[PDB]
Amino acid sequence: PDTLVVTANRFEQPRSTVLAPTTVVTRQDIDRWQSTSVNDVLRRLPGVDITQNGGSGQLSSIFIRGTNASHVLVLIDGVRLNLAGVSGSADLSQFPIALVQRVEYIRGPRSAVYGSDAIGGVVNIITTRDEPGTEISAGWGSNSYQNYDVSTQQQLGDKTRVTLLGDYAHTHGYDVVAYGNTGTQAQTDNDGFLSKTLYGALEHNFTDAWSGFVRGYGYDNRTNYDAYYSPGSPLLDTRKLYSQSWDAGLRYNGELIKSQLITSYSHSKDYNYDPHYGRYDSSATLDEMKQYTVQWANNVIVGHGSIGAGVDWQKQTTTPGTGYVEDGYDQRNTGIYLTGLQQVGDFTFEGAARSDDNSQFGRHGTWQTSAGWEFIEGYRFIASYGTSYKAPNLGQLYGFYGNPNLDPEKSKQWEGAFEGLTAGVNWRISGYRNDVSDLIDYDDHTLKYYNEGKARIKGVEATANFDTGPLTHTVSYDYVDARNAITDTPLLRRAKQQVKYQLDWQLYDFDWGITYQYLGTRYDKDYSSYPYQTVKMGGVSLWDLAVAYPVTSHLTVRGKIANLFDKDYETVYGYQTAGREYTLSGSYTF
Amino acid sequence: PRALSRNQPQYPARAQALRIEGQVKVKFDVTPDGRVDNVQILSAKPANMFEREVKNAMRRWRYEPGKPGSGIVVNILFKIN
Ligand code: CNC
Ligand SMILES: CCCCCCCCCCCC[N+](C)(C)[O-]
Ligand SMILES: CCCCCCCC
Ligand SMILES: CCCCCCCC
Ligand SMILES: CCCCCCCC
Ligand SMILES: CCCCCC
Ligand SMILES: CCCCCC
Ligand SMILES: [Ca+2]
Ligand SMILES: [Ca+2]
Repeated sequence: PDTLVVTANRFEQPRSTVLAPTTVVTRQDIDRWQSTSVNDVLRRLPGVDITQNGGSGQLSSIFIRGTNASHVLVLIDGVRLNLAGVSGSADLSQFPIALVQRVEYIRGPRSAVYGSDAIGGVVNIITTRDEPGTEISAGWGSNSYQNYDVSTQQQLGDKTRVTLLGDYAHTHGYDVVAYGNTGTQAQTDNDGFLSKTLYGALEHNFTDAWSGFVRGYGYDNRTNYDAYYSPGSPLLDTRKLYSQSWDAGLRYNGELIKSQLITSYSHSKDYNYDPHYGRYDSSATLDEMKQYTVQWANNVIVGHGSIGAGVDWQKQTTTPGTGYVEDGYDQRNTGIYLTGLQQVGDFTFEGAARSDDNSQFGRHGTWQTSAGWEFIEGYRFIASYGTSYKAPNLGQLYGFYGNPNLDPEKSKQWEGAFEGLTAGVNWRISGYRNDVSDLIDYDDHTLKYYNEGKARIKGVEATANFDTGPLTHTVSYDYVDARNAITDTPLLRRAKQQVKYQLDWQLYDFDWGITYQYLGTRYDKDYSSYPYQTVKMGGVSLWDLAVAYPVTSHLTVRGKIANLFDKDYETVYGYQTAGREYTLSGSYTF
Repeated sequence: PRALSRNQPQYPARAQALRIEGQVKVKFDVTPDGRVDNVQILSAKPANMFEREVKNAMRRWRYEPGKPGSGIVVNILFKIN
């Protein structure tokens, strides 16, 4: 027999979340799946429930393990994505898929190591890869979809690398309808999305241990949607989002110690306006944020694991009218954290604690722990507990919609999980509970935010992967019971059940993938008449089919059918979904 | 059978974080067109750690067209320097 030897890459820093439920998506997954949006990626993953106010480019919401849309912490290379809105919820419809080289995703009690406000989970979008070469890619699909992309990563000297990327994506989209939300008259226009991106990075090794980088990118997204129509008034119908980020950093990477010092600046401008009155007219809105972050992180290998510690500083400043705060705001935060990981015999322990000092809310601490036992070779029980803490955004206190006495949301959370490897099947099953105090909601009647008591979430997460000959199977099952504990009423837009099933195989050099998804029972609010009633949407099954063929060593052609049975359904009541959609693409590599 | 490209398995994140080494021994077949086939895992140290990364990688392994074989065996060692 030949022996292959795999040596751990020292330039990889794995996180201390080895005990947490986590998923990584690589660029090989994304390429294969032929994803045109970040939502198409996250919807595949366990614990994740995505809704969307239409299709490409329209608002999407992410409910991790029954928690609210603002309870997911979204990071770009370890730093919070600019989020200026009063809702406090990330819209990942606007983040360009062409920048995504990896996704790192965690859920449950351990998530808040990345920031105390990750009540549900953390989504970390990594924009950097190590993949020398050039790729030119192009694609066309339903609803006049078109994409053109070039990216390259090249040696600029012997210890210096440069990465460049440009992407253009356009669709005409379809009519989202927005039933019950369009006031006096429906807008039967197709609601499209145009996204242009640019990215550059420069990395340099000063020695084998010491490296430096500087990076910059931005995108410009224009989205059409449908809105409240009153004759003789502005109809705010279109969104123009501009974003740019600039990062610089120094890393020490030794055998036992690793340290990074990173400085980040992001500037976002989010306009909603009526094209007929214009984008600077008094009728337009602008959410604009400048966010400055400095992180200093350190990790020391200690035995069978490590200890990590670091400090961070963030400042956010928003312009007048952002979050409907008349004059904008300034918010500053200083954080310190400690993490630990150690395998001792058949036991593994992991632990993190963080404290944050906020210019508005003062000082708050959170912490989490996991203890694991491998009680039979290959089989583990892992228990875990943590807290989390999320302060209202200053909009929810001080703007038009605000309530200056809003209290922070606090979460206690536990999980018990078994994992195993049994006859070629890697499986995991866990049950989890999340009690979130002082749950924040928006009141339609009074047009203000309030604390609405406590939420109680109980759930089950089950995963299995296994291979049957030429076929690879990736399966998850989620059950979530998310209720307001005071009224025992189910929280809205969360599916009670989901099933996700990926099936991959190659035959005759064609690489095929089938994606099945079951979206269970969901409640939503009907806005077409006041008082606003709750509707229940039934479960639905959706199918996608994708194929890839390497025409030559440099050229691959790909084709996709999304929603293969053209099933009608909605994740938000009133907002139409695409129906059956075709995509053809090509990638030429060198 | 002779190997033409054997893409390297990734080091599992949990194993690198806990400073764990080990190995996996694999047995498989070699089709006429140089496809790798009928992959089984014969042994793995420690159990439930390195298997999935090996199986994934092996999808991409290509051999010489065309001399097939039956139980071709490869031992894969995972080391941290
Ligand atoms: C209620 C509501 C709604 N909103 Co507002 C309206 N009008 N909204 C509001 C209120 C707050 C809701 C809240 N914080 O709970 C209110 C009045 C503050 C608000 C504000 C805004 N909204 C806005 C818009 C345009 C929209 N809103 C809708 C979501 C339009 C909704 C239409 C609809 N029927 O869904 C809507 C009627 C219902 C939300 C709901 O019931 N969620 C229930 C909940 C369980 O689900 P969820 O997915 O977690 O909802 C979250 C988001 O909707 C978020 N959110 C609400 N609006 C936006 C807008 C954006 C851009 C983002 C990123 C998030 C939000 O708030 C919730 C998080 O708590 C929208 C689809 C309506 C529409 N059809 O025209 C539309 C988005 C169009 C698009 N695809 O980009 C504003 C940009 C209006 C403006 N020009 O200023 C503004 C931006 C807020 C921000 N960036 O955070
Ligand atoms: C910047 C301070 C970081 C906190 C880490 C505290 C433990 C460090 C102790 C040094 C241990 C020696 N060794 C062998 C593991 O490198
Ligand atoms: C459930 C324990 C038996 C599984 C043995 C299969 C060996 C591959
Ligand atoms: C191997 C031939 C591919 C056909 C699969 C389509 C099934 C939905
Ligand atoms: C929900 C708007 C109703 C109009 C016709 C429905 C066709 C699916
Ligand atoms: C060199 C660009 C980085 C930005 C630092 C605030
Ligand atoms: C396969 C489990 C989903 C069942 C729907 C009630
Ligand atoms: Ca429309
Ligand atoms: Ca429209």
